[PDB]
Amino acid sequence: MMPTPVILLKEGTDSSQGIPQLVSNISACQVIAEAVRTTLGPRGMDKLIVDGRGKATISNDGATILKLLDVVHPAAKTLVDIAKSQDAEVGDGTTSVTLLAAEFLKQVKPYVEEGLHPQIIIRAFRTATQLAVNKIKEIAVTVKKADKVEQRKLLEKCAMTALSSKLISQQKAFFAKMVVDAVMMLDDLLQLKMIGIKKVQGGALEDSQLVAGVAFKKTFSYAGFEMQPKKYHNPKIALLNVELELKAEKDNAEIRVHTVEDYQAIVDAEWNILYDKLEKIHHSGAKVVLSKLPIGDVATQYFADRDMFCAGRVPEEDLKRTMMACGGSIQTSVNALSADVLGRCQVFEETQIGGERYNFFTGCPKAKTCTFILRGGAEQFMEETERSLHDAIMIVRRAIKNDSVVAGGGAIEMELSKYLRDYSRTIPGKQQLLIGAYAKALEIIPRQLCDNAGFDATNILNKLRARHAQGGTWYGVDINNEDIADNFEAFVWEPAMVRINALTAASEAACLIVSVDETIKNPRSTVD
Amino acid sequence: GMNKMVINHLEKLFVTNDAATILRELEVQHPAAKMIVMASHMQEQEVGDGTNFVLVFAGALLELAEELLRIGLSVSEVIEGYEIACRKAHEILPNLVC
Amino acid sequence: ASMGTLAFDEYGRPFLIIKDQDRKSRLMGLEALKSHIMAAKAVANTMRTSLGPNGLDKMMVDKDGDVTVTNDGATILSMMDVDHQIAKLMVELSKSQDDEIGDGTTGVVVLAGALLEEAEQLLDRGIHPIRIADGYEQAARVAIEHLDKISDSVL
Amino acid sequence: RPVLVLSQNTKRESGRKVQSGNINAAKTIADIIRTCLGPKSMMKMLLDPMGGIVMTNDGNAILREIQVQHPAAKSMIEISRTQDEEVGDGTTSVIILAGEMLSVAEHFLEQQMHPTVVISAYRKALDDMISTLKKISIPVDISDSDMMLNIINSSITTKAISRWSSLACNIALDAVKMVQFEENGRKEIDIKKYARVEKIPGGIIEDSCVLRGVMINKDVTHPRMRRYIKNPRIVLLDSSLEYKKGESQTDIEITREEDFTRILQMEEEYIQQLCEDIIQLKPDVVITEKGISDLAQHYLMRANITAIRRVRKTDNNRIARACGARIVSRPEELREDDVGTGAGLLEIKKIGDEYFTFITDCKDPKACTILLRGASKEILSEVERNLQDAMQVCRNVLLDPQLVPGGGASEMAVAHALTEKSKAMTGVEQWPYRAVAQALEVIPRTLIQNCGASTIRLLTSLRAKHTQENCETWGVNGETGTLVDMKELGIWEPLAVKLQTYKTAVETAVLLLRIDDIVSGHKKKG
Amino acid sequence: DKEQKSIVIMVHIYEDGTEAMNGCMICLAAEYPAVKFCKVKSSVIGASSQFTRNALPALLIYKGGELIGNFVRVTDQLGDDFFAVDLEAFLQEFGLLPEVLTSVRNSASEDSDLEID
Amino acid sequence: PLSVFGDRSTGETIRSQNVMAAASIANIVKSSLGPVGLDKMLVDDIGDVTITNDGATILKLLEVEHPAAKVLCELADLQDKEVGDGTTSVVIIAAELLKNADELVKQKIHPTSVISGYRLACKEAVRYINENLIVNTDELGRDCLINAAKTSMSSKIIGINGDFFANMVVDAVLAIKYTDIRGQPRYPVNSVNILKAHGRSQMESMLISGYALNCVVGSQGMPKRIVNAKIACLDFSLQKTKMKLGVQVVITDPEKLDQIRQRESDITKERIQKILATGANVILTTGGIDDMCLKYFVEAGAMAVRRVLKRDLKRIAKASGATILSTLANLEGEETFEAAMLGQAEEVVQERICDDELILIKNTKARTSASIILRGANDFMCDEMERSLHDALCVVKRVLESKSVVPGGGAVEAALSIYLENYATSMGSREQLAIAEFARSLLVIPNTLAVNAAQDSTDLVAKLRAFHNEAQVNPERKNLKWIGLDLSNGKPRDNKQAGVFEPTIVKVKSLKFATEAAITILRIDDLIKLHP
Ligand SMILES: Nc1ncnc2c1ncn2[C@@H]1O[C@H](COP(=O)(O)OP(=O)(O)O)[C@@H](O)[C@H]1O
Ligand SMILES: Nc1ncnc2c1ncn2[C@@H]1O[C@H](COP(=O)(O)OP(=O)(O)O)[C@@H](O)[C@H]1O
Ligand SMILES: Nc1ncnc2c1ncn2[C@@H]1O[C@H](COP(=O)(O)OP(=O)(O)O)[C@@H](O)[C@H]1O
Ligand SMILES: [Mg+2]
Ligand SMILES: [Mg+2]
Ligand SMILES: [Mg+2]
Ligand SMILES: [Mg+2]
Ligand SMILES: [Mg+2]
Repeated sequence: MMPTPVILLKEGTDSSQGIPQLVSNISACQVIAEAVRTTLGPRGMDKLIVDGRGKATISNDGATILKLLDVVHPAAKTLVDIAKSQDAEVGDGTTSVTLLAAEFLKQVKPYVEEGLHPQIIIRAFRTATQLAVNKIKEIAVTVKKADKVEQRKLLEKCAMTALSSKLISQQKAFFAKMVVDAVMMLDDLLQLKMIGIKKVQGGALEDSQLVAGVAFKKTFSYAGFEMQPKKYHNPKIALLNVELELKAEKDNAEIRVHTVEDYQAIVDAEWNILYDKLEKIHHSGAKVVLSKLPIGDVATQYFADRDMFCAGRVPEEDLKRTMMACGGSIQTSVNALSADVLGRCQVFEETQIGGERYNFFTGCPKAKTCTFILRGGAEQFMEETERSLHDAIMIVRRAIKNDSVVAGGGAIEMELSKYLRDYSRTIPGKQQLLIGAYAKALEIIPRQLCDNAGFDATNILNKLRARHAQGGTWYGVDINNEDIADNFEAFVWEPAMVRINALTAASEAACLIVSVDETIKNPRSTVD
Repeated sequence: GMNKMVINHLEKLFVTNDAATILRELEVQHPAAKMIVMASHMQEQEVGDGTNFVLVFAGALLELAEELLRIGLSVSEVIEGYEIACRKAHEILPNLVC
Repeated sequence: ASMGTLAFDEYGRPFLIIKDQDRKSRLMGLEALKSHIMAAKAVANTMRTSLGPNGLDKMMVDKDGDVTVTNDGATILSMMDVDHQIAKLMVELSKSQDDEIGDGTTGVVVLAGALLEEAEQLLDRGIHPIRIADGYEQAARVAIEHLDKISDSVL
Repeated sequence: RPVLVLSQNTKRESGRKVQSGNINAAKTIADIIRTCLGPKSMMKMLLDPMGGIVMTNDGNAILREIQVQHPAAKSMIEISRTQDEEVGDGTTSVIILAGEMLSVAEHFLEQQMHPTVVISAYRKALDDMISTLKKISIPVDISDSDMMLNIINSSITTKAISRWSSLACNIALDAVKMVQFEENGRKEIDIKKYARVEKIPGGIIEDSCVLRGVMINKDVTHPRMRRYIKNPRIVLLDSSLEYKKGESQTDIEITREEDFTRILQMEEEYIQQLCEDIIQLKPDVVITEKGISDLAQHYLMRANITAIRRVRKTDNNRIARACGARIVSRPEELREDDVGTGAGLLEIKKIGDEYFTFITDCKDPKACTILLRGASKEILSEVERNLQDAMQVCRNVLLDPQLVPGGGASEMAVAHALTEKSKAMTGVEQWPYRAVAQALEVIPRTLIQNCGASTIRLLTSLRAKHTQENCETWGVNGETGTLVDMKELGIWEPLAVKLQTYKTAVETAVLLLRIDDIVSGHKKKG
Repeated sequence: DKEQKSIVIMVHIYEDGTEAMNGCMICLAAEYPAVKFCKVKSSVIGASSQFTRNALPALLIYKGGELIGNFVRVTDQLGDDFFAVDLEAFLQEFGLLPEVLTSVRNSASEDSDLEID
Repeated sequence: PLSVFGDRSTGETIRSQNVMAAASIANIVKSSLGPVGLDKMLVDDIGDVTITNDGATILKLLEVEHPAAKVLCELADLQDKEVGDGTTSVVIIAAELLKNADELVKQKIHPTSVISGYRLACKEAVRYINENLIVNTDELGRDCLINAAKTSMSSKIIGINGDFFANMVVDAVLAIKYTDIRGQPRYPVNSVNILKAHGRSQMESMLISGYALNCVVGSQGMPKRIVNAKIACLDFSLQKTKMKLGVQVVITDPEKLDQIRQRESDITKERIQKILATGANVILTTGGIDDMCLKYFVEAGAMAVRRVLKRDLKRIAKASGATILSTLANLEGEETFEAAMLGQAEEVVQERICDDELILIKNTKARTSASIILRGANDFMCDEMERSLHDALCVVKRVLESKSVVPGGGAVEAALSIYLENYATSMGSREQLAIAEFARSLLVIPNTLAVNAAQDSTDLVAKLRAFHNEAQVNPERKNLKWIGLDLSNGKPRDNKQAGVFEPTIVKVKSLKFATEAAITILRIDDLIKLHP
């Protein structure tokens, strides 16, 4: 290569082409997969990441760990992207997708090094993934009875399986029942914003509770608030979006008077406007008043005089949850405060929870929202508990959409690997090697489970392969018993769509990585 | 054709085998290559496909013109021959419609 | 045991994966467990001298020179200027005990330090830390039930 | 604290880029001296790093002064040096041929052909090239002086010395013939050692001549020495004529009064005895490579003997060859055979502001001095280079009397023969074979380009002409740009020069094709 | 630090008549292959500003790790355009510099040759 | 806690770094394997250029920092020293073995089991090679040597000219042949003086039926051609005599200084007279000769060469029958030189080779000697020809010493892989994986050859493995053991019939050395790097 006084690209452009860059891309993918490798399974371990500001994030979630990793490698970013995709569409399996993709790339690396054309590998991956998805859909177990008790049990088992890998796995039955109960009360859309999650420092995990209603923190009470009663036995709730305090009528309003009588009339008119709003609220029959906009001290004292509870500056989502639980309507004008626009709950009370004051709306019979109040010894403890409960909630929602379950613990992947190997034994032979490599790479998850648990991976792998070969579909890794067992009878259940999405995303990532032959990096502009 | 990993000055990922996108996301400094790139972009604007054809044909034409100049032909003769051959190809093309 | 992993490829080409990977550090597995247990042990041993009627005070000086003499474990750990993450976790544990109860903010730190110190010698013998945590949870449940059993009521 | 396998300053590149870079380096090196070929070539000025100026059009002289960083260019420079050392001509031709073959090889490597196939095709092509060159050669009669002069003229017609063709041709032919030697059944020429070229700036180049003897820039030791001797008997020496310390430590101890004077007198007597031993042979001139004491000069003048001191060893060997003498280190062992008789005149004369010693009438001398007189030092350097080329060509013709048509006629003939041969290959390597065969047309092409005529029409006409039966001697007239039968233009080249050029170009192409990886930056690790 | 103490090694400090002295040094290197002439910029060494401004021509000679010659600012006592032979004579007057041609190369178990039965 | 002033790596990290370093060293030279391989250019920091295909030279010239890479480089150097061929295959095999063993270790297989499996696989591979894949060279004749030389010179700058270079190599090796005690024909390579000189083409390289010296006559007065040469080899300088350190000259009578000074040179004069009086014509000495002694040789019409290399002088003395004399001292305290210490040659000439001269001692008697003059386009080409020629000479020596050869082109590797993958099922439970990985690693050679040839490596190696499996299973298909790779056409081919051989010692030593290097690297699981 010559200096060539006039150059084609910008000076400093870096270009990598050929087999070596593909091998380097595969190695980078393996490096990324290693960073979340040990977080998989009930024996998985958490990872702690410190940012530049010094904040520490402790998480067992693969997607969160990958997000906190500041990857810059163009090929490595695909694994993070597919982890984000799996989190978005499913919510669980973010650790499995990266491992599967990296194992695919590792298995096909020797064939790449020996000059195999990438298109053949891509076609083999597409065929194998299609066959595996069809097999998963075919052998997935579903019950067409719509029995409430067994469907509830299926939801609870799926929640426990999705939860039995986190720091709350000791109380996995308790939190699983809480999560299933919370999800069942969502109405039709299962919107995540309808499940409030409040984290309160202090207290054990068993002290965490689910509220059949809405609960939120106290919001900067004004003077005279402590004179209000803090418990009602059948209150009517006025959900408002109104600023109840003395203020200018309008920002651009101007008052022009030339008589002291008019001055007194103006001040009395302002006071009368405020008192008329408060009087309308009072004769609306409501005992609890909530508002997005601030509620002034004058209004607070007025409500205290009438023995009512008031709370201004309530967050928008909390008022939405209160409206959907008590069954009222958020009002921007108080002129027509009819009976139907007033919320209603059986019991309202303010109670102290770990050094904080919380307002409780319990006893709602037709509530369509929830409120998780999580307790723990550190803010990261509550954060990880919230992440785990989010995973469980997503799993339960997906199970509600379609109750198609497959046994976990790597049993499904053993069945898929056996089926794929059997299929590959009946083709010419160029695709046979690649499909066999795909089937072998499908064994990564149970092997990783055994490695994390401290087992001997080879013996468990051999036993699982022998068990699946001669008959047996749901035989996977049993962590506690140091051996293998029928995971379906052990209630290690997984929605089939989770593994379907995992396989699809891993295959797409592997094909995209393999299809790239050259990498070009333009010099950075405005480095600052 | 294989996809290409392209990183622009803003560190934005690009995987594509589309010639026009690759050319757009390359900091091309040689002005003759700039003319080739803008001809490709004009082809993309007018039709929407065939940009890689434009680059390949232009490159082949330029290398063969360099060979012709080396063997002794003048630039004017090469240009005239290319124009005549392009006219002949345009005349021929309707007869090749299947 | 530090600076992540440095390969620079087997073909001599640059191998950059994580931004500023040369300026970052990483600890894996048992070494990280030992470091965390040591940090928690140091914090607990610092706190344990201020336990009981004969416990002595700690004289805390902030960044502005204001000095505070106190015996409250939560107050001591809150004003302590730590940088180890496990020390911050211990401080947050003491603050949580203060928020929920208001008393015993020093007992929690000492108990956690002792638990991790024993877990260190359990780990040295080849026991998975998850097994240690499960055993600790079972023993904690047993101890809580015993506390409920031997509890006494007052007017 | 980075961990590395190789050094942090070791850079590696491989693949198509390495081959393209090497071939482009060879092409650029060829382009450097592309216009310096043919009778109508132009001069080039080279600024030496030591402040000197080299003004020439020789390919090797131009390439030798160029400092390059790309190792392929270094390989090309070494190729030019090898061609210059082996035969003394064809440096520009071999460089251009190597560049053209490597361009063709790059064309073939752009496709999916492995370099080994191209190398095998190139080697088969080279074998056929050698066969055709040997086939189209013609013999040369050694005793025909006119034919030798014509050959030397065709060799030097492309240089700046072409303005004086007869003079340079006669000088080169006479020097080569008289330096030719035969002893013990072994024939040698030895242009490198004998036939020295001495250049004295000033005068006119028409006064330049080759002496029947030797000439050195030396003066008589004493003014009383004879500066003009008719028939001298030169005696050559290798040792000093002065008292010198012995090898062993030889401290003396003087206790008597007269021992000091006795020691000095014995030094005097030792010098006298050495001079008497020299004189006993009755010579006229004494030449030695080392110093001569003043007492030795006095004793030699007493016998009317001219003495010159401090001559170079090469000059003394040249004098020994010229005057038929033998260099003797110990004067006490001088023999009549060692005395050099055969020099017909010795004369010391003044040229400019210096004294020069002439021994210029030797009968049957085996060494000569070429006295170059010109405008300046650079002009004389160029004339010396041209004379070196002429003498090398004369030696090549004398060793091998085969002769080959020039002006691109041989190139086109070999190309046509190889193209006809390739019609029966019916393989995958026929394409590189035919292409490297046609690559020989660059020499007529660059001849036409330098002449300024129409390249395409002339090459097409020449190719059509070479397709006939008896047309192997049809080249291009480099000064008129017309097709002319070369057996009447008289431009012919020795077969050895063409063979060396072809072989060197083909092997340069092969060597640069054998390469696909480059590593650099590591210490030499002595 | 490296190389044998029995070989005289000199270094030159320069900034971008430096060219003439560099040419003379190249000529001496061609004339003295046993020596390892080399040069290095002052800015690389980061010497003092006075050396950079008034001591541009530096003739530093090392022999076994010690300075047997520290010729600095040789403009006055040597000149500006003197040739390589002048520098050689000047350096050899102080007894510092050291006092056939093959085809190309000859160099290539310890069993040299044995015809013993 | 450790408080060790240095960096520490433990577990998977250090193993991965070692494997990456070994793989990088392998990938450095993987492109110069087999006839379709291509050479590399090495450029120093001072501009020196080296072009070579030999793996050992490439690894020696490179700067290597990682200790495992150093291990591989020294492995290549040892393979070159002990065999002379296969310096690239050994490195590639060792790196592949290390990679597969590391993969097994990552599969939680203990490294001791992998090491035991590798040892068993190496032993069984050596046994199978020695029992099935060897070909006896007694019934093949000179064609076996020619084919071995041609195979060794493939992938080299002298590949296509093999038809001539193999003849040259075989002739030289057979010329330097000698027999020793207990009747073992020994071939002392490195006795063939390889002389380089650029100029005319490779086909003009000359094999000298004698010896060649890279030196000329001391004086221009001596004759440059002697027909009946009586070579006198000396190991002492011929110059003015000088007394030793313990002897000093002190003069008290001034009349004796002239006699002292005369005797000083007359001693050397009389030594030269004694040497010449026996009829010597060519005089070679390791020391120097001054002017007067050169004149003494000139007057007698005899050659005199100074500064002769000691090894060259020893070879000349052995070939011509002369004996080297470090001094002219007999067993009765006198100075003498008998005619018995004179070697003889058919002709001694100073030939001119490309504007330079060298001395050719032609057709020495009482012993046959050989030398090679290599002609190339430039210096780098000549150096590469010399390296390839040395490799070919070593291969021919190995073939002549041990009369067993094996088919080339990856046939041995494929047969070994099939046999080992079949044999691994017989012994052990965890070692079987190690033996299977050894068999898989042995397949890196044909894969690399196919990749270099830009052929379909997968299909070609699959066909080779199928052929060898059929050979091993069917007992009437033993003829398929020789099925190698035809790189020119990219098809399987009977390499034994095609004439592609190589010494069995090459494969055996490569396997043993690669296995030992992989075992050595595999034991490492912790690194401490103290700061300097
Ligand atoms: N009780 C169990 N026994 C064995 N394996 C389990 C059990 N519970 C979960 N798993 C396995 O753990 C894996 C999920 O691990 P986890 O890190 O929680 O989520 P992800 O799917 O994102 O890795 C599943 O593939 C499942 O097979
Ligand atoms: N009068 C002439 N007419 C045409 N061609 C000529 C004439 N004289 C010489 N040539 C050609 O020019 C070439 C000499 O070019 P020259 O400058 O000597 O190159 P180089 O220095 O490499 O030998 C020869 O090959 C010869 O055939
Ligand atoms: N003509 C040929 N056909 C097929 N294979 C060959 C041929 N010549 C050599 N080989 C194979 O190529 C391999 C590489 O040899 P090479 O790398 O040149 O030797 P080294 O390892 O000493 O450098 C050898 O193992 C040999 O079996
Ligand atoms: Mg999960
Ligand atoms: Mg298109
Ligand atoms: Mg207390
Ligand atoms: Mg010429
Ligand atoms: Mg070899």
